[PDB]
Amino acid sequence: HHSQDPMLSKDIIKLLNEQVNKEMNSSNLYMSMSSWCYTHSLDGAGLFLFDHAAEEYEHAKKLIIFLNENNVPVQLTSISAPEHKFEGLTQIFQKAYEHEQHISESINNIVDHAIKSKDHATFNFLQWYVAEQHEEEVLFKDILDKIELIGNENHGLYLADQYVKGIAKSRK
Amino acid sequence: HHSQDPMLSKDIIKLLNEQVNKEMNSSNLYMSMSSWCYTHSLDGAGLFLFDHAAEEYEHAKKLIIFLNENNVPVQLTSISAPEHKFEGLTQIFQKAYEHEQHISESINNIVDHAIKSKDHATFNFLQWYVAEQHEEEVLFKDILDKIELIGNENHGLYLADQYVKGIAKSRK
Amino acid sequence: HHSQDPMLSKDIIKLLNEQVNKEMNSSNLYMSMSSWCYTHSLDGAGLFLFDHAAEEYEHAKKLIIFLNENNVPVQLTSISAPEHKFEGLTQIFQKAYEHEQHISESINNIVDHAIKSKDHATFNFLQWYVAEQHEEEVLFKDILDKIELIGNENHGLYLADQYVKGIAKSRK
Amino acid sequence: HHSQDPMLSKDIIKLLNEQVNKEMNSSNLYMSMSSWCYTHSLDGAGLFLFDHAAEEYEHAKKLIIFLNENNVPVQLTSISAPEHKFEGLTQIFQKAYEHEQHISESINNIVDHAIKSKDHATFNFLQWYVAEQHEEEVLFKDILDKIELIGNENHGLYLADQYVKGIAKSRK
Amino acid sequence: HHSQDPMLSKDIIKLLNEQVNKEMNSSNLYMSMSSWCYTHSLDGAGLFLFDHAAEEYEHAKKLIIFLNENNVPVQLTSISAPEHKFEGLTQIFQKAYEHEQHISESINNIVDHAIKSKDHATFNFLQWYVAEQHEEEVLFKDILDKIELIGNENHGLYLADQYVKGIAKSRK
Amino acid sequence: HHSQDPMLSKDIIKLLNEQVNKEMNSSNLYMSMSSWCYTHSLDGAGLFLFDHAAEEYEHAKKLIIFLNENNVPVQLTSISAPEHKFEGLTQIFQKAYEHEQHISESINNIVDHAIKSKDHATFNFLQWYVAEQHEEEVLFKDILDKIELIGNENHGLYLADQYVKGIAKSRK
Ligand SMILES: [Fe+3]
Ligand SMILES: [Fe+3]
Ligand SMILES: [Fe+3]
Ligand SMILES: [Fe+3]
Ligand SMILES: [Fe+3]
Ligand SMILES: [Fe+3]
Ligand SMILES: [Fe+3]
Ligand SMILES: [Fe+3]
Ligand SMILES: [Fe+3]
Ligand SMILES: [Fe+3]
Ligand SMILES: [Fe+3]
Ligand SMILES: [Fe+3]
Ligand SMILES: [Fe+3]
Repeated sequence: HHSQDPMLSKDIIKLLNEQVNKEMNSSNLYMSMSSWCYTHSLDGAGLFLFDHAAEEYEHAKKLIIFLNENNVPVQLTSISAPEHKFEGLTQIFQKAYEHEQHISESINNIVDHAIKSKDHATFNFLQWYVAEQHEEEVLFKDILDKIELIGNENHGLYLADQYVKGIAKSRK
Repeated sequence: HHSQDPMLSKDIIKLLNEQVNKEMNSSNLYMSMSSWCYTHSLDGAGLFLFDHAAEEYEHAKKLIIFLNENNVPVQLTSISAPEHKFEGLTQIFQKAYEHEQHISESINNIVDHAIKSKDHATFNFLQWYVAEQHEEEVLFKDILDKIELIGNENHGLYLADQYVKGIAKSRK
Repeated sequence: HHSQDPMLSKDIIKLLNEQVNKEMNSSNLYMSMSSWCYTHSLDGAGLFLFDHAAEEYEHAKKLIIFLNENNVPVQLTSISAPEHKFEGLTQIFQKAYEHEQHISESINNIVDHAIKSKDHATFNFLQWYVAEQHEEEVLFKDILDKIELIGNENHGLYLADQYVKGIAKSRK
Repeated sequence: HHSQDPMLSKDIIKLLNEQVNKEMNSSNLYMSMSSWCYTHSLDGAGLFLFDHAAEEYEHAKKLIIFLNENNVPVQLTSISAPEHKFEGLTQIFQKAYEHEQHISESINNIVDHAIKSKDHATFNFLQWYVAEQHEEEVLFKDILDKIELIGNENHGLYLADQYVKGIAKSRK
Repeated sequence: HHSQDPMLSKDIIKLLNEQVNKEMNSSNLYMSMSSWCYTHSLDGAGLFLFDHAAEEYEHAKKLIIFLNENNVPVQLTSISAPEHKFEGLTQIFQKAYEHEQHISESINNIVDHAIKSKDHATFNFLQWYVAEQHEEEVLFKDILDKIELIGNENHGLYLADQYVKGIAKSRK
Repeated sequence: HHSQDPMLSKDIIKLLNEQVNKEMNSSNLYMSMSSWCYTHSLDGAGLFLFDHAAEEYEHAKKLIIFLNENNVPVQLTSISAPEHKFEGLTQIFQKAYEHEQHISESINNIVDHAIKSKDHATFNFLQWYVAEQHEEEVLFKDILDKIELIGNENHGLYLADQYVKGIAKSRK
C-alpha cells in the first residue's frame, strides 16, 4: 500500500531529527549531573537535575510526535555518553548553564530555518518550545547566580543545596 | 566533606546499571519501530509502540531513583542507534515479543542474584518491575497472537492496526 | 494460524496444573464436610465450611487465569469423590487443619521451584496465594483450638458451633 | 443428639444430587474448552467460556444450599477428566450448545418429577434455575448462529472471537 | 485441653524471637540517643530519634503479633542497657547509621533462612519489614550525609538540628 | 555550648527514671503473659494482655517526654527477662492484679514526694497517670472477680476468655 510522503522539507527533517537527539542527550547529561550531586550529599541539586532531565526527555517526545504526524521518519542515531566527572556544584551549574545556552541557540537555528523556507506550520509548532526553553535558560542563570552569591565556604554548599531543593519542590 | 559509600554490592550495582542502559536502548528501539508504523499508515501500532517506548524510559527512571537513594553512581553509557528498517507489522511484533522475552530474562537474572547475595532490599524493590514486565510480555504475546490470527490478506493490516489502536487507547 | 508457545517451563506447568486440581479436590472435600455438619444440626460449621469450599474454588480460578494468560493448557484431571462419612465436629476440623497444612506445603514447594528455576513472574504472582493460604491455615488452627478448649460435654457442641457461626458471618 | 430427617423424597434427593454433579462436570468441561480457546489465540471465546464455567459452579452451589436447608446429604461423586482435545471454534460451540440442551432436558426432568410427586417447594425453588438455564441455552444458540454466519475463512475466526469477546464483557 | 503446636520451625522461631529482642533494644538505644540530644540543646534530633525509637517498638509489636498467630511462644530475655555516653551529634548519627546497617543485615539473614527452609508464609510476612527497614536505613544515611556536609563549626550544630527537626515534623 | 541544668530535683529525677524502667519491665511481663494465653488457646486474654502491654509502654514514653522537656537525662537500664511459665488463666490474672496494685503504690509514692518537695509541676503532670492507673487497677480487679465467678469447670475457661475478649475489643 502507498503511504503519503513526508510533509516537511529535507532540511527541516534533518534539523528536527538532530533536535530529538540533542534533547535525549540532554536528559542523560542531567541524569549524570544529578547522580554526581546525589552521591556527594547534594540531594537538593540531585532532585532538581533529575526532574529537569525528565523534562528534557518530554521535549524529545513532543518533537517525535510532531515528526510522526507529518509522516517524517524518526531516524535515531546513538545518544552520546554524558560527561560524568565533575569538580563540584558550581562547576556543574556553570556547565549546565552553558549547555542551556547551546540548546537555546539550536532552537533559534531551527526557527530561523523555518522562516527562510516559509515553513510556518513548523514555526508555529515550535513556539511552546521556544517559550519553555527560555524559561529553562533563565532558571539555570538564576540558580548559577545564587550558587555564586552563596559560595562554597562556611556551610555554603548546604545553603545552596537547600535553595535548589526549594526550587525543585516548587516546580512540582 | 565525606559522603557515605554505596549501599549496594559491586555485582548488584553492575547489574542495575546495565539494566538502566538496557531500558534506554529498548526505549529508542521502540521509538524506531513506532516511527516505521506511523510512516507506513499504521498509526494504531505507531501509537501503541510510542507509548510503550515512553513506559520503558519510565522504568529506567525508577531504576535510577533506586540507585540515587542507595548512593550508587549511575553509569550512563552511549545508547545504541536502533534498527531503522523493518519488513512489516508482523516482523515488528515478532521482534518486539522476542525482545520482551529477553528483558524478562534479564530481570529474572537480577532478582536471582539478589537472592544469592541476600540483598533483600533490592529483591523487594524489584517486585513492581517483575510484575509490570510480566504484564508487558503477556501483552506483546497477545498482540502477536492476534496479528497472526488476522493475517495480512485483503484488509488484514487495517484490522490488526485498529485492534492495536484499541489496546493503546484503553491503556491510557 | 500460529499461536505462541507456553510462557512457563514444563516443571512449573506441571506443578501449577496439579495445584488447580488440588484446589478443586479441596472444594469438594469442604462441601462434603459442610453437608455433614448441616445434617447433624451444626449449621454454624456448615456455613463456615461451605464458604471455605467456595473460596478454594476461587483460588483454582485465579490459578487457571494465570495459566491462560501464559498460553499454558489447563489440564483438569480425574479426582476421587470426597470422603462423606465423619465421626464428629472435632474430627472434621482435625482433618481440615491437617489438610490445610498439606496445601500450605504444596504451595511452598511451587514457590521454591520458582526460585530454583528463576521464574520470578510466577514467584511474584503466587504471593497473594501464599498470604491467603497462611491466613486460612491460621484460621483452621484457631477454630480447632477453640473446639478443643470448649469440648463435647453438655452444650459443648452448641457453643462450638455458635463460635464458628460467628466467624463465618464476620468473614462475609 | 437427634437431627431431623431429610425433608425431600428419595427420588428428588437422587435427582438433585445428580444435578449438582452435572453442574460440577459442566464447569470442568467449560474450563477445558476455555483453555483450548486461550491457547489457540481465541481469547474472546476463552473469556466467555471461563466466565460460563464459573456460572455453572454458582448453580451447583445454589443447589447445594437447597439440599443443606432441607437436611439432605450432599453426595458428590468422582470427577472424570473433561475432554481436552477439540477441532476448532465451531466444534467447541456445537458441542457446547448440545451440552446446554442436555442440561435443559435434565432440569425439565427434575421439575416434572417434582410435579408428579407433588413436591411444590422443590418446583418453586427450581424456577430461577429453569429461567437462567433457558437464557444460557438461547445464548449458546445465538453464539453458534453467529459463528456459522461469519465462517472461518478470510479473518472469520478473528471476527467471531471479537463478537464473543463483546458478549463476554457485556455480561460482566 | 490440647493446643496446637507452633506453626513455624525451631530455627525460624529462634530468629524471630531474637529479632523481637533486637527491635526492643533498638527502641531503647534510640531513646538514649534522643535524651542525649534533648539535654544538649538539640531538640530537633531529640524529636527525630524519639519518634524513630517509637517506630522500632512498633516493629517489635508486629513481630510479636506474627508469633502469636502462629502459636509460637514469645520467650523474651533481657533487653540490654543502651549505650548512653556520646561525643556529639555526628557520632550519634554515625553510630545510628552503623546500627541500622546491622539491623538490615539481621533481617536479610531471617529472609534468607526462610527461603532455605521453604517457609514462604514467613518470607511473605517479612516483606513490609524489609521495605520499611530499607527506607529507615536510607533515611539515616541521608541525615548522616547532611550532618557531615554541614559540620559543627559556625552555627553548624544549629543548622543540622533544624534540618533534622524539619524531617521529624514531615514524617508525622 | 552551655545547655541548661535539669529542671527537677535529684530525688524526683531518681523516682521518675525508676518509674520509666518499671513500666518497661511491666510491658514485657504482660507480653509474656499474653503469649502464654495465645499458646494455650486463650486468644481473648492474649489480646487483652498484649494491648495492655502496649499501653504500659505508652506510659513509659509519656514519662520520657516529661524528662526530656525538663532537660533531665533518661537513665535506661537493662530490662528484666519476664517470667515465662504460668499455671493458668486465674494465676495470670491474680499475678497481674497484684502487680497493678504495686504499680499504683509506686505512683502514689512519686506524687507524695512531689508534694513534700513542693514540686507542683510534677504533681500536676502526674495526674493523668494517677487517673489512668486507677482505671487499669479497677479493670484488673473486675476481670479477676469475673474469672473467679465463672471458674474453670466444664466450659469455664472458654466463657472467661470470651468475656475478656469482649473487654479487649470494647477498649479499642
Ligand atoms: Fe532546556
Ligand atoms: Fe530544552
Ligand atoms: Fe518491557
Ligand atoms: Fe521493561
Ligand atoms: Fe473484512
Ligand atoms: Fe486453603
Ligand atoms: Fe488454599
Ligand atoms: Fe447451563
Ligand atoms: Fe446450568
Ligand atoms: Fe530500623
Ligand atoms: Fe527496624
Ligand atoms: Fe498499669
Ligand atoms: Fe501503669
